[PDB]
Amino acid sequence: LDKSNLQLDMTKLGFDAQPLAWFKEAIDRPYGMVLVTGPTGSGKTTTLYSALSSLNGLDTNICTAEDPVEFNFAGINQVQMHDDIGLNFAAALRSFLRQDPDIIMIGEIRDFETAEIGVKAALTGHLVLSTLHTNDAPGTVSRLLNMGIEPFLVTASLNLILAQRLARRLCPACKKPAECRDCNDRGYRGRVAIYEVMPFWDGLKELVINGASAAELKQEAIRLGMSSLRMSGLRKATTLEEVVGNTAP
Amino acid sequence: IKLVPKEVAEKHLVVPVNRAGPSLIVAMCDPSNIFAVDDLKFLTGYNIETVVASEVSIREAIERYKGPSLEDIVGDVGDDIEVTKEETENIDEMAKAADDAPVVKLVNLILMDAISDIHVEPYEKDFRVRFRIDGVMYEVMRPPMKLRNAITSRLKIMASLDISERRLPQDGRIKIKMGGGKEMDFRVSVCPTLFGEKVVMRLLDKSNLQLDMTKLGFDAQPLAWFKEAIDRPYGMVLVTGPTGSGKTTTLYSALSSLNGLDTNICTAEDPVEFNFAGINQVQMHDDIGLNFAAALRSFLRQDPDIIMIGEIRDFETAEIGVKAALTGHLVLSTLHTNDAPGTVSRLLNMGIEPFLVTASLNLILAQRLARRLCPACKKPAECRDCNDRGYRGRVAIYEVMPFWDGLKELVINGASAAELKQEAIRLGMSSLRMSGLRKATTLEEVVGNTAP
Amino acid sequence: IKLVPKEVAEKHLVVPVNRAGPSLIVAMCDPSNIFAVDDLKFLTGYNIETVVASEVSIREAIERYKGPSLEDIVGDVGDDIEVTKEETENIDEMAKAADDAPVVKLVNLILMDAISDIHVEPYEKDFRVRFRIDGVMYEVMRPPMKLRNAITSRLKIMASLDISERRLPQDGRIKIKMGGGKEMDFRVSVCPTLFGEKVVMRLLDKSNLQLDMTKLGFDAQPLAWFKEAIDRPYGMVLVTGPTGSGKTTTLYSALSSLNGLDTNICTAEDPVEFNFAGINQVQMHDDIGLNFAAALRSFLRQDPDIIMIGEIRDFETAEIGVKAALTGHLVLSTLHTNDAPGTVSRLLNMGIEPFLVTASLNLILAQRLARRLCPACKKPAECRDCNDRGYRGRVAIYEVMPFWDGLKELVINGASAAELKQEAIRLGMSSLRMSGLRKATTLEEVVGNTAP
Amino acid sequence: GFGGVEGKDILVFTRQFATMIDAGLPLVQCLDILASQMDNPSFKKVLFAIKSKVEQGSTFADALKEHPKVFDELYVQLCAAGEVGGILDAILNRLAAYREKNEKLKSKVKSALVAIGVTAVLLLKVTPVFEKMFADFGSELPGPTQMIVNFSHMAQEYFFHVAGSIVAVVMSFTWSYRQPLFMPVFGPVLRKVAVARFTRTLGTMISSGVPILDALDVTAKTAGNRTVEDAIIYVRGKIAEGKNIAGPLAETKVFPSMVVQMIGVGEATGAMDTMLNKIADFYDDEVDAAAMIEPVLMVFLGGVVGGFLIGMYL
Repeated sequence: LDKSNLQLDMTKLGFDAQPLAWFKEAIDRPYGMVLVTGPTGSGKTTTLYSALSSLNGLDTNICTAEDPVEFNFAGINQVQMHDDIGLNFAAALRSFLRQDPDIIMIGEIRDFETAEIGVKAALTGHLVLSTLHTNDAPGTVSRLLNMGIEPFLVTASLNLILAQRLARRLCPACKKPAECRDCNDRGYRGRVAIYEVMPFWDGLKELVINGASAAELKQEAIRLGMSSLRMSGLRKATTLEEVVGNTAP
Repeated sequence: IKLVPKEVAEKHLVVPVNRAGPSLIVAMCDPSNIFAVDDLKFLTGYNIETVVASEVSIREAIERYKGPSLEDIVGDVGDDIEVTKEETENIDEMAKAADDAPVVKLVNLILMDAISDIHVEPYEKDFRVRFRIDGVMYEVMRPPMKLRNAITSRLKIMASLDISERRLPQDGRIKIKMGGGKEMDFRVSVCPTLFGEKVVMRLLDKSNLQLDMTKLGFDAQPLAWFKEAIDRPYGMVLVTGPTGSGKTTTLYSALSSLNGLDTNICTAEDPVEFNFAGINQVQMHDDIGLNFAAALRSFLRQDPDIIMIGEIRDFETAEIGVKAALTGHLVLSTLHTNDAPGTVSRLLNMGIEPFLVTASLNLILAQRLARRLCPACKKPAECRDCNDRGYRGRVAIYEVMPFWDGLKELVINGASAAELKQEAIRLGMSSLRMSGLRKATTLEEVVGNTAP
Repeated sequence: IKLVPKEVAEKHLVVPVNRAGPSLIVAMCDPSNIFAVDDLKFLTGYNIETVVASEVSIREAIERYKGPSLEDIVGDVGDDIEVTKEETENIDEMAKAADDAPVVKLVNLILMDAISDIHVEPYEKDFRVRFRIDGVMYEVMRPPMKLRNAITSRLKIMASLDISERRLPQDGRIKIKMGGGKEMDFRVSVCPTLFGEKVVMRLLDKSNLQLDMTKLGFDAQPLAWFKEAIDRPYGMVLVTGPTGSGKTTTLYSALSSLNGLDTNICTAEDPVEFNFAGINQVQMHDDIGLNFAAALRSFLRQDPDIIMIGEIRDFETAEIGVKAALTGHLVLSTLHTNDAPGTVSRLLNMGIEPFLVTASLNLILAQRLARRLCPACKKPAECRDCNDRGYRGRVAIYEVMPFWDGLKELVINGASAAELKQEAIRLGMSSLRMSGLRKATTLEEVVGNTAP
Repeated sequence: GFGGVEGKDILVFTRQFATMIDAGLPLVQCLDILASQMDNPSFKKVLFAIKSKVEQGSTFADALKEHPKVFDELYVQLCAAGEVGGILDAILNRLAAYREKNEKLKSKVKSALVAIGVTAVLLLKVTPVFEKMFADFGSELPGPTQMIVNFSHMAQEYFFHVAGSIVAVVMSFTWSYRQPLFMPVFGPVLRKVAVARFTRTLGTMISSGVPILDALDVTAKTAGNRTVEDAIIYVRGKIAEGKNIAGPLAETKVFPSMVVQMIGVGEATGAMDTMLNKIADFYDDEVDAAAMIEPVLMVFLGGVVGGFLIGMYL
């Protein structure tokens, strides 16, 4: 792995551009829900843990359900929950959403009876985050819909979906965010309305903006809120403890 | 516990209280006294972790090291909840006469141990809370593993359940004797919670906003009278809005504001949110393994004049709801959406048709959050559902009131008195008119005065 | 029970009868007598709760005296419902001779504890009711948690079911020995009902309503003649309606009103509700471990001219039923639903097609409860099932009669005499016409006079 | 004044703690489970109190110190030695084996200084005392001498009887000491004891809330009989592959048709916890009934006595 959890200091590793990480920082503060999708070992869990770890979560109750520990967070208001003998993931999520989590982290959705609880949590208006094994959009959506959540509930209440990769050029080992803003559902449709903000070009190892506009990420309750997002957009030390320590501030 | 001589503890009013992670926890009344601290550092040879405590509480702990309690515990006739608190207390006083031969009235602690959000996450972690005005704040209350475990069983038991390593998570409800409830999640040991045992409590202290909220400029008095009317003749209504816009508050306001003393009302929620100052009312809450539909389905079965569904989220219940509307109950509920394709789309996608919803749904309010830099404003952006159309686009909607944000005003937009006529006779329609123009902040009092 | 001297009770004709929620319940004949009340307050030192009682009943209780009951309880030969009430009572009298050696005839309470809407919402909440003239009113009857729980099991058991924390809700029916019925919803503990255990009872009271109920304005005489006809040539009919609109009553009315003396009729119910003044009739009741289908399946087997299914709730029986319709029996039943997608949806979801039901179902009545403040109205809101369509939307329905609630009137809506023609011929069709316009409240007598 | 608990009842509870703790459950959750699975109140009641001290942060050794009349100084010190050295799991296994040997040894003197020591002196010399006392009824018995012989010769002639007494002793000692080519055919397989322990351990971890597969992985490391360990590794391997628990068991002779048929119900019912708890109690009681360890005592008891008396008479 080797762990002790990768931080946003990983714009060192060229994985996610600082600009996008600011956009996610924003996003996670107003509770936009996000799933990290990627083929096996593209960096899903690392990236997830990076995004939660990088935020100041000291003022919000966060709240995690994993099959085993993987998530390290330098934050105080946090409940860590682990599957035990004879418990489904749904038992722990179901009973947890029950308290008052501002943020819910599900290690990875693999029984979709929990998936369902998760997207339900998104529709009450929690900030939910999780991981999913898949390589593109029919991969996930297919994967998500096959234990009975609809894309209106997931895609309608899921905000952002990152796609992670492993790129190899002979001996470099590269993990990049290949790409996704879920706008919503369509009445009479093909459904999942997706606006791709950032793509990754492997030929030049660059992250391009592909038709995203500032008018898209507007989704703010208002002017002052939206302004805060903008400042974090352009206005917004490697160790996790210290990094959390300095996002905290 | 260990200190240097008992005399030194008493003189300096400090007391060690544990040893954890190679450090001695020292409760200290005067943590600015570097002489005393350096004396303790040198005499113990241990690295210190300082905890501030009230002087008399430290002194009390020094002398005790909870005795008078160690004996009053072995008094089964005390813990027994079957006994009224008024008498139980008496036993504790008289029993306490054993030591010194008085009655102490009101032992704070002896009582504190016998008789809106609390987050208790792990061992030796300061509790956090959600304050009615301050929100998320840290607290001066921490429990180490032993105290955590004890709280945890305490809360578990008072809620009526038995948490253990065999059944480590627990989602119950405490019934405060004041009929007041609270949702309690709870975990023992570390098997599901590595950070140790833990508990959370979402207190039902609400103080539900009232129609006194034409103060807050949200809904104009005129519209509230029209809704007052509407709710009396059983026009069904759904409150739609983006998240954080007002839906539940507004709903609860409309039911709370009406005199519901003469009608059987009847509510199904995933968790409590609804407070009503009314007697004929059955409140039903989703429990383990029940769908919303189970409770509505079996509830509509009795005779509710009014049905309140917290928020429609499994539309198998939605379906029961609009069925209830077509019988002719007064149904009300909430829905997450921002305009008309939002809802209708949202409603139609688990199989109710707009003839059944739109035909039997009467009014749909749309709520918003407007802000202008730092004002935080919640307004009813706008909707009268007339019916269906044969060969159509369906949902026939007549917009009564819109909200202009530029001037923060509610305009009437082509509504006429001939629209809201829908009455069974002339006398009924006249009553509506009077309430239209003819028809104290607390909910209890407001309900009290709509009652009249 | 306790008072001051027995003499004082007799002189002032008052009697304490319990102590609950720190107050002494005092039954008192003259509650306007402040001298007597203040004497009791001073002599007992207890806060009083006054209950008015008839003077002689108080005197009788004083001389007679929850204890005599505490012993008569341990008498299994009393609770046993298998024993006729006439004899059971005798045992209670003779057994009561134990104390004072007489027979007391008519112990009101000893009997009260051994042998149109009641709303019992929670713990320590005054019961509400719907009075035949006064409508929703509060009542002087409250039960705290213990009494609630006890009522709750009582009603549950008499209805034949076992409510518990494992099965907290219960939707059964009480059979009053006077053959009369009542729908009982009931909840134990607080798991579904946070406000405590609770029960509701929508009283039937029966001996079965007749066609004399064009008194109650429910169905017009014309339509009842059309149904009279219809039932004679074996047109199958289902009575649909939301909960308590009158489905079962109306059904029982239509069968009861006809002369069924010359036809073998034949009924399958989960419990008795159907009373019929007719001789050729087989009444069949679900027993332990039998599905409705077992009894219908084996019953259709003999030769019923008419089949009555109390209410279709396992649609494996529904299927047998519509099969019975297609062989050409006259089948009739009840279904919980409020309009056409309600039923058809409801019918199709255990695998009968609308060709089989709608094609072989003739008429579907829809029943309602209309309320205008305090009138309680049950009306037939409306349906002739013509058949199926090849390449379609299917269910071809011609609505004969609608009910306008605004004027409380039944209108004919495009029905013609050419519709109801469906007769094997001229003479048959003529007979239908005569019954149409050509064709005493008690059921026995009414059946008696339709017989003729 | 307070008494301890029965040898049986210490046994059951020390076994089931050793089992849960070696499973990696938290000590407090181990404590909760055995309390909640107990049949006697006094055990469930104590174990709630021991657990209440452990949740205040005390060691198990210091929590058991609240019941010094039940857990003696030697027991606590074994616990505390395990806690100080990081070996609480292996000292609880040792203590469970100890408690099992103690209960078995108790039943098995008594059946047909504590009670065992006092009863074992008392049985070992009862007969040889009888004997010396019939041979002290006067002079000129069968086989004696007259008292006027020289002492050494008198004592040497009786050597017969001194010998018949020692043999009587050796016998009752043997009964008290004992009593408390197809190569694979010769290995000790699973017994009744080993099935009872297995069933109790599994009944225990299931009632606590562990899944079947987590309980089997713990149990397959804590099974004492090697052939059973090999059996249980095969049962766990079969179940982890998706075979049904009753079908992995049915391959192995040690599980009767009733056991398998009962487990096979428990699979379809989500009641395996308790199916196993009732199976285990049935087995534990069958074990403690299993009676020839007391009849063969008495055979050698009176048979030797009678052999002495016959010996000199002749």
